[PDB]
Amino acid sequence: FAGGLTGSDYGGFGGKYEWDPVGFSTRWPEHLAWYREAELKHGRIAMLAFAGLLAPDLFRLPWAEFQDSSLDFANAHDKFVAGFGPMWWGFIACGGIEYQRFRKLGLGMEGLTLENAGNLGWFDLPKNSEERLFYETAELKNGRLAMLAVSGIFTAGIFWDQHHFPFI
Amino acid sequence: KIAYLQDIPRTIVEKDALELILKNTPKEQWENPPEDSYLYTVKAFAEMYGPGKATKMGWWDYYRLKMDMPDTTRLSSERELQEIEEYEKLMMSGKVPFAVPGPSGYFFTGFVTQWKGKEPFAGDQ
Amino acid sequence: AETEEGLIIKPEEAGKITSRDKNNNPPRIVVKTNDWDIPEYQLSTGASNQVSYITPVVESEDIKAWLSLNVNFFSIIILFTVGGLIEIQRFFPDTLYW
Amino acid sequence: ARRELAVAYEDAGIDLMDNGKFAQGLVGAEAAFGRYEFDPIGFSKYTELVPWFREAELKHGRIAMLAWLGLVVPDFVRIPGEAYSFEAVPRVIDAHDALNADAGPNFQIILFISIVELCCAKKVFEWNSVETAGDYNLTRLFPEDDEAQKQMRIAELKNGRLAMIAFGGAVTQAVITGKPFPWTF
Amino acid sequence: GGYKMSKAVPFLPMSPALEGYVGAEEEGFDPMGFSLALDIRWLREAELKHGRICMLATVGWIATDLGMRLPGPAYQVSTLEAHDAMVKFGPMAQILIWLGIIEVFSFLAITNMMEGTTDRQPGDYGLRRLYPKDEEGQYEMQLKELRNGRLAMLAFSGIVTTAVLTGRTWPFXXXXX
Amino acid sequence: KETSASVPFLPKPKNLAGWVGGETEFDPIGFSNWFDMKWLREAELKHGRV
Amino acid sequence: FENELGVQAPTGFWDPLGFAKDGSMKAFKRRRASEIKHGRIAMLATMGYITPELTGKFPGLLSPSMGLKYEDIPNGLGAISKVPAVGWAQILAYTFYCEQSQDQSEGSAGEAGDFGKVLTSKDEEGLKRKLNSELANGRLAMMAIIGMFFQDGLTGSAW
Ligand code: CLA
Ligand code: KC1
Ligand code: KC1
Ligand SMILES: CC1=C(/C=C/C(C)=C/C=C/C(C)=C/C=C/C=C(C)/C=C/C=C(C)/C=C/C2=C(C)CCCC2(C)C)C(C)(C)CCC1
Repeated sequence: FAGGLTGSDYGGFGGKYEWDPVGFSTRWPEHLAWYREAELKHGRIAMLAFAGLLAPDLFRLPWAEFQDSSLDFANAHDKFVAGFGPMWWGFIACGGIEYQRFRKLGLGMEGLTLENAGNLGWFDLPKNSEERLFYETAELKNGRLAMLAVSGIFTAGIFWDQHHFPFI
Repeated sequence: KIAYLQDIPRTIVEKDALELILKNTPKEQWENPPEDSYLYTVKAFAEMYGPGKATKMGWWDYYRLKMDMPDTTRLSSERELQEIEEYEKLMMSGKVPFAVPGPSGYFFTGFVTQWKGKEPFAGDQ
Repeated sequence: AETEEGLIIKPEEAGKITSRDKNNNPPRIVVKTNDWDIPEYQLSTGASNQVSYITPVVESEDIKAWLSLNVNFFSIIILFTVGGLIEIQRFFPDTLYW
Repeated sequence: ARRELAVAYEDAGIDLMDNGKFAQGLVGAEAAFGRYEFDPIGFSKYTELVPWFREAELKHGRIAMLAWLGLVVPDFVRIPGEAYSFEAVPRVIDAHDALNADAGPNFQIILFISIVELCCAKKVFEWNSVETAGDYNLTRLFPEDDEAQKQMRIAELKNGRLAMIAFGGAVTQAVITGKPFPWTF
Repeated sequence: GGYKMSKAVPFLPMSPALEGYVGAEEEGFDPMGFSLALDIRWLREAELKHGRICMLATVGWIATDLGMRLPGPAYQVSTLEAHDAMVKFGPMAQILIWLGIIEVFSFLAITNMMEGTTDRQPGDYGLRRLYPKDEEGQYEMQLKELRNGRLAMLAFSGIVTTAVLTGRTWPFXXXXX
Repeated sequence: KETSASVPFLPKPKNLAGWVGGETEFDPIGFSNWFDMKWLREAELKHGRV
Repeated sequence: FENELGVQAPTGFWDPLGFAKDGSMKAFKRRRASEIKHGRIAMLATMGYITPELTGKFPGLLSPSMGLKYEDIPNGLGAISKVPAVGWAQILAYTFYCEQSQDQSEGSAGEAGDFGKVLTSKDEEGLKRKLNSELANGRLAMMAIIGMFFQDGLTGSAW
């Protein structure tokens, strides 16, 4: 199921889950590299997003334009981008990192396969070979959860007008 | 094997849909599909259109053909065919999957009550 | 009659006959269905400007034959009789002349 | 190699066979550095509809190429008259709402576009093949050599694809801004 | 070298029902393929009848708008109200009766032509006046009739629509739009 | 297939041999083909005289 | 193509960039036909630029329902906003009836539009001299009319 990708296996009371109840993997097997790459990159950003909304509430960056109150998660976007602003500082940074991914897998991402997907090569904590399998599932399980978490955060916080960690 | 079921163009009917048809259709009917059976239309067209035959159709003829073939969703899957082949086996074996009438309908209780009595031809047993 | 020039061919020569037409329409496959209302369904082999009329084929003779059916005859006569009674009632109401 | 519709039409119809190429050997895939066969959702695997899809892609690009040029020119010149003056319809996008319905302008455009489409509709369904898809005989500046014909075909598709995307930004940027031709805030 | 391509719509082949008929094989205009779905004889009959009706109706509208009237005070109405006023006056019913008998004869002509009992051309009623003797002359005269009929159909359509939209006599030159 | 002299766009009415209007055979509806035309002639003559 | 007219005398084959140095008779046919048509249009345009200023302003009213007479409208670039757009539509539509019709041609000659305004077929070198003269006049007119229009943009109008 989905090549040798680690989304299933070590996945709860059952050893393997293999949740693909639309067949987006069997129907499009050439994109399992793309799907993993997207699934992982979604998880990492969502995890930074959720851990994002909380930390500005305590510390603020020394940019001295972000050093202002009332910049909650419903107005920080439309406020910083100016007539340019901090949001472009972040976007340029994300361009620098994303350009690195292009070099490793070629321009058309031809080198992207079902084993190198979502593997930028930053190996500091992991050890051994089975832990990498265990950590890869621990990555996704956290990542998939935060993707739904920040989804609930953004919708509930702006609908019910919470804008803070309880988001209720 | 059967002549018209080989090398049939995907445009006439897809591979998975054709396999689903062949599974749903009883085996004895493959050689000569009856009539008004999707396999009958598949035979009546695959013997006209194919690699060694007419490779093109008018747009309206192809449109009508695409509305005579199954749309891959109106065919029973393997588990449904198993459901039928086993439900009929239960019913003919004298056992009834127990059901209880409800609000204009019945709930299946998931029990096999042996239906025919000791005298199988007796109506009150 | 209506297909005087169609290069109509049988299923057995679906991919064998290629001579198109007096027009450039490719040959048409004739399928002999058993339905009496559609005895023969013609299938095309490619794009074609074939003249297929959607109008029915009626004639004066059998339309008159249908109007000569006892229902139509005895409905026209009774309709005219009822209409004549209604017109007489409109023109000579309350039978004052009696 | 641009067979005339007069003869090209003799090989038209819903083809029931597969060329084996990317999209039945149709232009639009060759990119700059090489080939860029794009279809990731596998729409071109339904080979019976490839001539239809190319017709839709050309038709959309042709409308969008005019439509984008549409949102540019009203912002710099308008038809001589009061109904189209820069004071009655300030920005270009408030024209479907102003000049429409009982007004007359847009309604007449709808009818005459309908007349053209209802007349050139038999070419879209019948007479439409993987060879004469989008070809309405209007070949004036078309080059004669085969490879240059491919470039012009590739040039139209890339321009049509760009205008399709460009028009999408054009209306979206204009509506969120209400500003003249450069729809930046 | 391939299909007999229509002269009017160059990207659509000419319908086979347009061969050897008046008009037809000079322009061959039938992009929607009505001749491919209905008998060409009936379509030609309807086209000629419409052309003649419009050629009479356009000139009638011109004459009525320009001020030509019958010597009766009952006719001192505008062309727009002419239909309703004359329907209430009576002559429209009588005109309908007369056109009904003429159309009964026309229906007999159509029935006996479509069944082949006679050898009638679609729009032919027998009237042969100012008709050229030479066959090419007859063909081009029928061409002229068809062209004038179509022009009058479009012209009457425009005249009626413009007259209703702008209360104004036929030339519509002054107007306001 | 001849046509009637009177209405030239209609087929020539058969059973209307020379009685009076044999030069201008006039029977569009076709009563002569539906009825005994001797009775039709008798009715026409009686109507004309009356 | 070193004999298809246009090479009169002051200069011979004038093809510096070699835009017709390949032999494409189809492209040259399109090029010559568009060249001749532009000469004809510029010839009428330049005549249409000089006269209304000098004399000849048409007597009546261009738009009687708006009072606008031919005298009132300006002569030159700037009249495009005074001649009513309906009038411009009629100018385009009529010229259409004379360019795509009455003068629609194919498989005949360079720009032998058939009708024309009398059907007339000439002969002899006199045809060559006249036809070359027409090309020469059209070339002068094409240069002249863009000169008149471009100048009027940066000089206003009139003297
Ligand atoms: C639309 C205009 C037009 C066209 C299509 C042609 C076409 C032709 N000319 Mg020709 N010509 C023109 C205008 C034109 N000419 C003018 C105005 C002059 C006067 C200077 C001449 C003088 C001339 C001579 C003396 C000869 C030709 C010849 C030819 C033929 C072969 C040469 C060739 O390939 O030219 C192809 C045509 C072009 C490449 C035209 C491109 C012009 C570009 C678009 C603009 C040129 C500069 C322009 C003024 C810039 C405007 C400024 C503005 C944009 C800011 C060819 C059919 C030769 C001939 O007869 O061959 C047998 C020949 O001997 N021409
Ligand atoms: C109501 C919404 C809903 C939630 C919110 C939810 C949540 C989780 N489901 Mg779940 N589920 C359904 C709905 C929901 N599930 C339904 C209708 C079915 C019947 C088809 C079903 C079946 C299974 C199976 C077979 C497995 C499974 C899993 C997990 C899992 C992972 C935890 C962990 O591994 O980190 C989490 C968080 C796996 C498992 O581990 O369960 C503990 C696994 O094997 N589920
Ligand atoms: C026989 C057919 C015919 C008629 C019947 C007709 C009638 C009118 N023409 Mg036209 N016309 C041609 C043919 C006909 N015109 C041709 C072949 C040309 C050569 C290109 C031509 C040119 C122009 C121009 C340049 C203008 C113009 C206009 C008007 C006008 C005014 C309306 C009004 O009084 O309000 C009316 C009634 C002027 C205008 O103002 O139009 C709004 C104007 O600008 N016309
Ligand atoms: C349309 C239609 C419809 C409806 C129908 C109906 C509803 C009908 C009814 C009808 C009717 C309901 C009618 C009625 C009629 C009546 C009448 C018609 C009457 C008559 C009477 C008489 C005839 C009488 C006579 C007499 C006298 C008066 C004296 C002497 C004696 C006598 C008694 C004989 C429907 C929707 C369903 C469907 C579609 C179609």
